[PDB]
Amino acid sequence: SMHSDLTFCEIILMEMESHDAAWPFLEPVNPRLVSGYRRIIKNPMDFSTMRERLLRGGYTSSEEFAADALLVFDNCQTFNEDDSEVGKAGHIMRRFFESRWEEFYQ
Amino acid sequence: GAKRHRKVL
Repeated sequence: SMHSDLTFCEIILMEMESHDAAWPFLEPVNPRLVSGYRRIIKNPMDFSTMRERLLRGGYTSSEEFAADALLVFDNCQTFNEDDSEVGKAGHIMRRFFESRWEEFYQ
Repeated sequence: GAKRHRKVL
C-alpha cells in the first residue's frame, strides 16, 4: 500500500540520518557558508526537507520520495569533488539507500 | 577542510 511503502521510506530516511556520513545532508545548504552553491545547484534538496514533506503527507508514492533522495545524491556529485569529505559522504549515502530500496524486491 | 565546489566550476 501507499501507507506501507511510505512507512518504509520514512525508515530509510531515519537510517540514512543515523549514519555518520549523513552530516552534509541534514539541513539545507546555506550558500553564505558554501560559495557558488546557488549558481551551480538549481534544485536544492536535503533530509530535513524530505522529513517535513513526509510528516505533512506530501509524498503520494515511494517514487516521489525516491526522486528527492536522488536529487540529494545528484546535487552532491555535481557540486563536490569525488575525493572531498562531502563527495565521499554522498557516495556512502547513495550506496546505503540502494541497499535498503532492494527490500521492495525481496 | 571546508566544503567547496569542484575547482572546474
